[PDB]
Amino acid sequence: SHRVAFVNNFHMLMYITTYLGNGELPEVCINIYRDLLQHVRALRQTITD
Amino acid sequence: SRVVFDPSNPTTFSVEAIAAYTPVALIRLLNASGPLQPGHRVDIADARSIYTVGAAASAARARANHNANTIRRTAMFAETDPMTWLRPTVGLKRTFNPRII
Amino acid sequence: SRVVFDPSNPTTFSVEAIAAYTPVALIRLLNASGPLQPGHRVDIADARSIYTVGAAASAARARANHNANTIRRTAMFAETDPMTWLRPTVGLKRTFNPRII
Amino acid sequence: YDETIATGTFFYPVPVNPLFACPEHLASLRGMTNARRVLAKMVPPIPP
Repeated sequence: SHRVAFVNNFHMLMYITTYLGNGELPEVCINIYRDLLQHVRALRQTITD
Repeated sequence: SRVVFDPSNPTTFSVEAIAAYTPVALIRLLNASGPLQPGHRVDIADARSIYTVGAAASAARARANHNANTIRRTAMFAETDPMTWLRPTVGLKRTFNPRII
Repeated sequence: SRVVFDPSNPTTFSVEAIAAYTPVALIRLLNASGPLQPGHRVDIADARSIYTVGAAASAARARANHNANTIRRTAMFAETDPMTWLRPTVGLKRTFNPRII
Repeated sequence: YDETIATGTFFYPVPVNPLFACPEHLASLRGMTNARRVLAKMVPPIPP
């Protein structure tokens, strides 16, 4: 259905990005997770800015 | 034997001897009629937990039988090595298949 | 023999006789307990360096074994030729397979 | 957040630039407290 999963917990996307970050999953889901992480980091950077 | 009707019968001692698939088929056939006269005054949920550790023992037996062809698992993290002073240590991602031959 | 427990035992003299895979398996099974009473007062990291040159020698041994089917390597740069005056000289890009037959 | 390999196993931070500084890579160094992190977050750590 072209849908990402395991979004409920915060301690799931970090594990996914740290372990399944070399190409185990298709290029799309890993990119979605990376974009989410980058957005959260940009929010933190705005706070400190 | 494991007869869930009288709650004094089911215990982890017998579930270990029982296999993995047959208890599921066993519980399926047994009728709803459970004799009220026998009953654990010890928080019958303990017998439920006893059923869990029993099924866990049954599952462990199935894996032990399955362990004939698998590969020995190692540590998936670093820093776990008897003599790290010789050479560094790394984990391992379990992305394999246990089939050997 | 190579016994890393007593630091005087492991040396490159025996590691060469040891194969390539077995020392990795050897170091893995040895326990963490290393007798403090024996010890190289000579910068034990030299024994680490000795361990490196020993593993390098073992790799060279497996190399000569694999070299039975490989192709002889040549110069990858120019200007390297006994009589360049006859004809020019070129290198070679190592983009082949050592498999022969 | 990569526990597969130990931090600082083969690398250790030692930057000398106001440009190539790293307020985060210092976690790979040994003996790092919270006080040293907040101090390095503002002032770029460059050895004299």
